[PDB]
Amino acid sequence: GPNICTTRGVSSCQQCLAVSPMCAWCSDEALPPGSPRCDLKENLLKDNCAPESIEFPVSEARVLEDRPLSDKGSGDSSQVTQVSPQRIALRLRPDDSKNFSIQVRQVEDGNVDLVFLFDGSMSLQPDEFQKILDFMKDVMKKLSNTSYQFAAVQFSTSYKTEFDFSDYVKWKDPDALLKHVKHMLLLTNTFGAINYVATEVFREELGARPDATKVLIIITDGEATDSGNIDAAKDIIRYIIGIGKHFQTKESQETLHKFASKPASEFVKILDTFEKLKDLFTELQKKIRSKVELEVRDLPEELSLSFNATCLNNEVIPGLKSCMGLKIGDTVSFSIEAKVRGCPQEKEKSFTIKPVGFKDSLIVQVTFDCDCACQAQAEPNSHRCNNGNGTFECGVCRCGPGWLGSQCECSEEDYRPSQQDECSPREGQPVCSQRGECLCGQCVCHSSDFGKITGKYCETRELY
Ligand SMILES: *[C@@H]1O[C@H](CO)[C@@H](O)[C@H](O)[C@H]1NC(C)=O
Ligand SMILES: *[C@@H]1O[C@H](CO)[C@@H](O)[C@H](O)[C@H]1NC(C)=O
Ligand SMILES: [Mg+2]
Repeated sequence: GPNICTTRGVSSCQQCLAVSPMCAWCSDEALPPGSPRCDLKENLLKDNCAPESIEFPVSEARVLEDRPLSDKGSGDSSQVTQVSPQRIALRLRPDDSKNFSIQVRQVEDGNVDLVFLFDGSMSLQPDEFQKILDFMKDVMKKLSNTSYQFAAVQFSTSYKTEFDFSDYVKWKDPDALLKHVKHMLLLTNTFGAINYVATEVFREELGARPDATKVLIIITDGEATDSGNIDAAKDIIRYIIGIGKHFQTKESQETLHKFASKPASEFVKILDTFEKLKDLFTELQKKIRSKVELEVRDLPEELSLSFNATCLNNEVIPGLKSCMGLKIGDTVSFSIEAKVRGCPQEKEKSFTIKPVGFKDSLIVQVTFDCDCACQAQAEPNSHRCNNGNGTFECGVCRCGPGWLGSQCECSEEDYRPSQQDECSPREGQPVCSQRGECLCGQCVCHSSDFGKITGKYCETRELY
């Protein structure tokens, strides 16, 4: 029964491989030509393609490093393992896919680098401005003794770092860092302020931590007066907080979406008062370090990725990259299936899977199986191949220019042989008046020095 195998008329083992992860290739070389060479193992060794002449590579998943997840004792000595596993390897058939999983458990407070970017709008009464400060102060005083880090930037016409991470680290006095805040009282260059934060505030030189989560809390009082884009803030989690009379229209609220992360139902917050700032952050602080989101890094372009997530209570979520609502000690899982396209070239590739804001991350290495191991012992210009007119790799010939066939004997490109019997007019008659050979369901006429042989059946012989 012809399968997806065979039916392709494949002409080498690699093609045979490239058709499908199942299909297998024979190379007995002593096998009669009429037998197909690309089927499946338990159906191409019945036919006597001598066992072990068959090449049947299999994609496989091996686990390389497998840290256990860290129990509550979190003495950060040689770190805590918050991801298991974090390095595996994968060998792949042509366009194949194989399952594997990953577990996440937060064994730490959670490191965040938080930048307040607060408005200095001339629309602000001194009291309204003071509440924003007290808000920031109140946020930070609740977050003493945490893994938190704070920087704050006032912005108006200008952008000024009022104190950065390193300053918060060595002082830890929200009142003495912000006692210096003088009110800018100019317009609202939100685009510039955001770019300024993304490049100048989030600097390792200024106490910023690399792996720590990048969160931005933008507190504005009106629509931005500048233009542009916030491309550089791409990787910063951006909360935007519009306040006051200028966000009554649902229209005016939409302009804050460009600045804030997505979804905007989560990251855009509108208030009408300034008294709601106290009760605001209390509600927002919970979902900050609640959820884990998977970061995919240095990923190959030819790698299909489908997903499958387990979260709170054995819940099956197919394709989820983030289980939310979590608390320290809680474990989750993710089922991943990785498909590839074609057989690419480097055959060794490293890419990283990380949860956002973590040092630990699943780095998976991947090689690709594609070429049959029988491509060595290739024997170019093989005698079994019309003698030097083709290369006999793996029990089979594939040919040089012009020549074609089993061995490269059908030099004349004359379509597929179809029924062999084409070489003779009727059942009993021998093939082509016995002065030719039937090649690819066609007759090449015998060459003698006495006469030249013509005609579809080599019948006609003109001589000299
Ligand atoms: C901070 O927490 C540590 C232990 O968690 C405690 O020893 C210390 O007194 C606390 N100090 C403040 C200011 O919260
Ligand atoms: C998700 O997982 C199920 C089994 O858990 C599997 O059958 C399915 O193919 C997976 N879906 C995707 C899109 O990876
Ligand atoms: Mg304003």
